[PDB]
Amino acid sequence: LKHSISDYTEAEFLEFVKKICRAEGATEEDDNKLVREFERLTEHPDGSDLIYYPRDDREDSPEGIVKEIKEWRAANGKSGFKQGLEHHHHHH
Amino acid sequence: SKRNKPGKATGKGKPVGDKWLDDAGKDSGAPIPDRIADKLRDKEFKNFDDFRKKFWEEVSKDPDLSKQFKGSNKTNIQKGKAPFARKKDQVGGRERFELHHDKPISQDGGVYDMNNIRVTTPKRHIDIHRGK
Ligand SMILES: [Ca+2]
Ligand SMILES: [Zn+2]
Repeated sequence: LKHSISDYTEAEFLEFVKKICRAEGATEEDDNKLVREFERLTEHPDGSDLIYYPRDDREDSPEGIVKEIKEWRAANGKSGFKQGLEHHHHHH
Repeated sequence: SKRNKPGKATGKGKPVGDKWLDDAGKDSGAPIPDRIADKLRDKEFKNFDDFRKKFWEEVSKDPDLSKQFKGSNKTNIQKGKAPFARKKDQVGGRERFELHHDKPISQDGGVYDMNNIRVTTPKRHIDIHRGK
């Protein structure tokens, strides 16, 4: 989804962070545009430093970035991710 | 325009230690490391953007420079993209470290002269050119 980070499920926001971390944009500006959007969506004060200059005591990975954002938003009373389909039960 | 012509890298870099881009936000910025310049010297580049891409690739191959970047920045330099500067050192629309010519190209500073090239933060490249 597109307006808010709360329009993305956690899986969809992780796919977005994965994409930035792969650094495969055809030009730098293509990936810079993803980074600016990441800063807009997270609203996190550290901005791109979460991606490129991570704190040593969590994991330097797209999953680590997504966890630190999740926890900061929860801690700060901001809306979190959209609920996904992970909890749905299939019959057998 | 002069950055769009081909040329050959010449000149000597400088000794660099374990805090290479700590210099990039001060004075004229950080030097090309001397062992990097050794690897690029007398190679032909099609334009300055070619040199820039090959420069960051060379940095990626130097374990003592590579270790100064975290994982996403290491991925960028292996792909020949410039690394991102720290958020405090960026300018709107200018997030990555920039190559600056100490004697400017407009002042006949050498485009591929590796004694003349510096790695700067976006804030510092701007502040060099407005006399700060
Ligand atoms: Ca540059
Ligand atoms: Zn300059």
